[PDB]
Amino acid sequence: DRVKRPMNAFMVWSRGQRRKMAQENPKMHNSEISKRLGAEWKLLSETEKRPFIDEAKRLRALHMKEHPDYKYRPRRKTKTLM
Amino acid sequence: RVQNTSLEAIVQNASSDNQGIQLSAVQAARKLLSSDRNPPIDDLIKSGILPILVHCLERDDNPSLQFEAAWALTNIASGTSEQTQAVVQSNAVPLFLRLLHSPHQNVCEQAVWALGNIIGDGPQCRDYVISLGVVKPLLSFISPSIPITFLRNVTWVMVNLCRHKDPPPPMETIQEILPALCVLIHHTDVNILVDTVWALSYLTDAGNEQIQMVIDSGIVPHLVPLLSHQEVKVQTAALRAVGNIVTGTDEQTQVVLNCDALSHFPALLTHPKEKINKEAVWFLSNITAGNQQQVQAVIDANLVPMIIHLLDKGDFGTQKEAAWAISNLTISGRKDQVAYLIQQNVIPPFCNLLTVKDAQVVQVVLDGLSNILKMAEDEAETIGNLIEECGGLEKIEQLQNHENEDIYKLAYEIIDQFF
Repeated sequence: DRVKRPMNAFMVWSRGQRRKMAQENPKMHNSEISKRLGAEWKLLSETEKRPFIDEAKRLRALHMKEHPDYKYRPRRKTKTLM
Repeated sequence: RVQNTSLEAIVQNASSDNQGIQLSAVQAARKLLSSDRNPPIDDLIKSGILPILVHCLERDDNPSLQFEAAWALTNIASGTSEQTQAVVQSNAVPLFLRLLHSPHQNVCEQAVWALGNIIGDGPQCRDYVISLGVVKPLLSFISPSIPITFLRNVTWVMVNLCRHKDPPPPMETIQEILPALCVLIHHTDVNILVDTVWALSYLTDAGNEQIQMVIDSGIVPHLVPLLSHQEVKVQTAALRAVGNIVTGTDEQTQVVLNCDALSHFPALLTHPKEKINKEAVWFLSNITAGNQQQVQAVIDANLVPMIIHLLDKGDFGTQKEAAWAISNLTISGRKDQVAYLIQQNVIPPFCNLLTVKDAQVVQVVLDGLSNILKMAEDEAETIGNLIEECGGLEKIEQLQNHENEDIYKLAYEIIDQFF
């Protein structure tokens, strides 16, 4: 279970849960913490996932705006001018 | 220009049975829509000209009337989503697709352009135009005998076919486009090359399944060399594209590394452009966040001194990415790999970022130092001295009163266990 940036909704959610789970169960290995976090993510409702979905979208939007040649990107729509 | 001519007369003349009167009216509508970058799209939509322009597309007997009407509709579709949708609801797309087989070049090109603006509106329009069969005739235009200006437009339409992620374009469509991007990635024209790579960067940003489609096309060995391309606009586009791939699985990240991607990074890390340095470190941070073999690959590439070198006396943006790259290595690296990091004088510049105002950076750096101490159990005292020598222990103690819960809680915990 890798954490690459920009993070998706699950990764940002796991980031907070990872630290808590480590403290509450110091005798649990990092592999088992990732396995349980991945499974417990499946139980969350859409309302509980929405803050982390919006954060992932926010991180994604910034990652695209911080493109070195963002100004010279191809645009979605163009006009045929005279 | 709008305030000084009857739009109603244009609309009514465009419905006239006289071809000369009709052409002049559609031409006037085109000029109204293409004389500046702020045309009166709403006024011409409200005037009822859309059904007339759409009907003109069917007049194979008047290629000039088809061209002018496609031109007018192209710029109407170039506006907001509401104005693009108005063109779609006029059922113009099936006629544009028919015009892709027109024997008149300007009619084809203008139909291509109009379809590009519609596809670029969003995933719904994109999939609508895809489902009607745009990809096959569009890619058939890609040949050695196509005018360069047309091919630039074709590649731009292909970019829009790859753009949106919710949902991404269909698998079958991605699999059709990638062989064409393989051809276009060898083109000498900078505009086509940049657009081809941007299309790849959108595909590689669409998810690990789409990243795998890109890999399975065989094009990654042709994208990686572009990291050292002479045109900087090609380099940055390629750097983001491959950067998106290494956000995938370890297997997908390894494909990039097997293409000797790291060989291009000495030049990228010393590039004059600071943003290119920041981007190149963000890439490497996603590598050091991988497995131990991939951390070793960054080591064998002689990049660790350059990452540490950029961590120190670097612009703030690049230093943040360098801190991520270092801390990620402490999470994934073996004892010897973090030992090598220590041997290269990583502690002074790493600890110098404990005073930054960004709360996330301090959190990332403290986690790294914590992992460093925990990894060298026998020599934890030696590292604690190294942290103290450079003033790091002083900065950790100042962070014991930091505002963030995770920061001051960890600062106390680090000091309890090793100080």
